[PDB]
Amino acid sequence: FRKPQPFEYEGTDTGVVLLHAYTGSPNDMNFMARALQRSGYGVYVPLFSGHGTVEPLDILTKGNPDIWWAESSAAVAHMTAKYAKVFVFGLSLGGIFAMKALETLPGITAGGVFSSPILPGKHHLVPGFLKYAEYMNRLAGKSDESTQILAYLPGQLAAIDQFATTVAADLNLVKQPTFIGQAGQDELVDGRLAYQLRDALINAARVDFHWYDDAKHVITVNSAHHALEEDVIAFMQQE
Repeated sequence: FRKPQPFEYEGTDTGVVLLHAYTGSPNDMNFMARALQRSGYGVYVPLFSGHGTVEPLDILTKGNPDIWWAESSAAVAHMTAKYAKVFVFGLSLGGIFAMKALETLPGITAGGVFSSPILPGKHHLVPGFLKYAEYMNRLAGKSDESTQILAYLPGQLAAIDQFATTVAADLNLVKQPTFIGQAGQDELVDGRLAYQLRDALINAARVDFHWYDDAKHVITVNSAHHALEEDVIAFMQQE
């Protein structure tokens, strides 16, 4: 099994921070990052604590939203020191942190979310996590771990939501152009709620909203990802 590392591509004028999903990793962003590289952008994809090991508990015991928010904000600072212009995008978990960056951190031109409505809702992250843990354990030949996972998972999902609601409450503070991409057959979060993310952004310079009709959640990797790439790059060019 291979631990995904953080990775960076050098650019010239404009740089992009890509923040990955819960139970995900920098691999979430492999196509996207490279799409951006082919169009001359710099790209940085950090790894969130707890993520990217063979052991799913590490996410629950070594990571939390406050740590991941520090790491997101360090990743933005890395890039804003370097590039004239910096965009920040995030998938699911990473999207929350991307929107909080736009709300609270200096020096960002624009940014947005892939499949991350922010507003907490009806989600399927409990089955998703366990299924993930189940695959990872099968892979490593480690005995099921569902019981110890269920001692933490509710807790950490709660902390995520709590973090999210603060971000939702501060959506009024966003003045930047904001990209929203949402999967149209999202099996993990409630895509509906992306329309409400749209409507809450009452002070944003624009909101560029896209809906990817037949795609499941991880639209950075699945069949939507070519369209998503086109749309994100057209978004950035427009600004």
